[PDB]
Amino acid sequence: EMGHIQYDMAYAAQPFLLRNGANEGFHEAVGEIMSLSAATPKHLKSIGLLSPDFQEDNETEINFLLKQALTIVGTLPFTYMLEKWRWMVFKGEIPKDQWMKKWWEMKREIVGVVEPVPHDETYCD
Amino acid sequence: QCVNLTTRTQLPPAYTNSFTRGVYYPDKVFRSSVLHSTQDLFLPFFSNVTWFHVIKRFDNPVLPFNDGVYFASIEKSNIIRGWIFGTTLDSKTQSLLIVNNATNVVIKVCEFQFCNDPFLDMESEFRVYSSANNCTFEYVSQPFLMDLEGKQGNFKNLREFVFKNIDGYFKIYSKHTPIDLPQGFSALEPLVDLPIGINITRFQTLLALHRSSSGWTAGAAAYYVGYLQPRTFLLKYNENGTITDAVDCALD
Amino acid sequence: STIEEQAKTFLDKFNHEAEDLFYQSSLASWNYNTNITEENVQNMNNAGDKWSAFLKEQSTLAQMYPLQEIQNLTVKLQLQALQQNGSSVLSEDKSKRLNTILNTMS
Amino acid sequence: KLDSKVSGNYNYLYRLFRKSNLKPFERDISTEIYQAGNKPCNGVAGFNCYFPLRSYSFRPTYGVGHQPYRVVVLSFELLHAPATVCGPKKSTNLVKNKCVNFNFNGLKGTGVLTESNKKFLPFQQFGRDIADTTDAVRDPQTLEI
Repeated sequence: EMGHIQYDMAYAAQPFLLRNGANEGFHEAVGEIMSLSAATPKHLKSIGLLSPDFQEDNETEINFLLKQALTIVGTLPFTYMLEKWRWMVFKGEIPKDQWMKKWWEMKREIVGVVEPVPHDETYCD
Repeated sequence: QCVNLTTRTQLPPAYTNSFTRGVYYPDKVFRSSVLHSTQDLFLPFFSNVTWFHVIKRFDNPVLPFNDGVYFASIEKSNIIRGWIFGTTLDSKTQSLLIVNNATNVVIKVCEFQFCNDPFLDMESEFRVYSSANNCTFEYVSQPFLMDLEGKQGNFKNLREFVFKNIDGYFKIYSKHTPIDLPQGFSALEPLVDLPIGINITRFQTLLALHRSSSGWTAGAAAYYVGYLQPRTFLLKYNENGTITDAVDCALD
Repeated sequence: STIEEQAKTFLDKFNHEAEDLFYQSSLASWNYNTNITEENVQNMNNAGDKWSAFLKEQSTLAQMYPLQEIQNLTVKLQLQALQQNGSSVLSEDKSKRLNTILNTMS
Repeated sequence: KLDSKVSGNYNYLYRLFRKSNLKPFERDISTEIYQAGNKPCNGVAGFNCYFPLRSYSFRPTYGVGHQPYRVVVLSFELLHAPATVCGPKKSTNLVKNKCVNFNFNGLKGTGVLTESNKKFLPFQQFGRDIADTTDAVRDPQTLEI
């Protein structure tokens, strides 16, 4: 949250429609890179939130790299899956009966998820 | 504004003389009990000064300015107030307006458009000009109070002003003494220095009248207009520091 | 004399005029999530259409600017941004159908 | 405190546009509408002809870069007139019966200050000597010699 505000100070001399990120998604992506460096065990020894004697072996870092890959790394084909659903329905590619037919077929392709309940054409996932 | 007084009558310019007076302090540095030789702009003694008498008789000529003049005023009903200055006396050049509205003496350098015979008309409304633009110098002097009521009789006071120009500087010398031609010696102390620096080739004497154009009259007053020359004098000082006598070299 | 000198005078008019109207409605919008009141929710109707009226009156003038003769990079991006009209490219009854369906989705 | 106003202060304007680079010590007041191009404009605000003066928006809640700051500067120059407004830099204590060194506005020297019964002018500066010496001085703060 302080990664947003420290970026927000520097472009204040620019005109107003050019006050943004570098793209439209840089504004919420600027804070997590310095938030990852604040979650390191080396930075917390200097500011003193941890113990001064802390043992970090090779199985300590397995718990850190798995938890950071849950909401960041592991959602990347899940972000890719409904966006390829988003571009291909607006080009006139599929008819009305192919609307949910393309849905679970692609879901067992990219992320490898088969839905346990079969769905009708009266439901929208 | 533009239409002047047509009821005026002018006198021929007869000439009078001045004897013992016209001596001022040349320097700001005080000196005591010496005899000092200075070189400044002075008046040679036993010269010819033009007589003026204002009583429907009015004396207001048009006189040029070259090196230096004096104004020695003697008053009763306070007719002569101030003087206007300038080169061509219009809005094409700068003009020095020194006039009193009987609150404070108003010194402004602006461009005013003068008429032929300006006058000062208690005082109700003062307008000597059609328009004013491009002002330069403003000054606030000491306030004074007086009476505009007309009196005719003997003259109980003297009024002194020195208008001189050395390198653009204008210094006002004034001495107020009580008593047609009074005598004695006078020492005029400096008061107001004006760092204006404009070219003034001509002056005119303002006259105040009391009681549209028919009913204005005036009392009895007189003034003197002299000429000056860069003459070398001597000085005299007592223990108090007042000048009793000055000696002109080239006379006798 | 050129289109590049005409484009800088319109957008520098647009710069300080949009600093006043963006800060005015976001001062109550910062008080919107701060305080849930009856007084500030009708200020969302009062100051919320001040952003909506300002963007289409500056898109009333500026769509006749060509993008072909513009030399400088900055101005072009700023102008594409100004030009894309969004939901105002429809007719009357098609745009008011689009305005009432987004209130039902939220 | 005395500058900004709640719900706007519309009194001040700034001129954003000028056709050339200005000279120093030059003030221009203009009601003339700025022409930005080849299309002429008669003084109405038209297409690509715009009004040059732009408004200020005042609010105390901005922060340090967007607050107004009132700026007055002093201009010093040399002309034919002598120097007018000079400086006080505090003064020391006046002592008596000691040979001192003189620091004044127009007077330098040495001497011992005693009392003087002489008649003085309020205008004057320093008195002189036949012996060509400065024997008196006028104190400007309290009038005595």
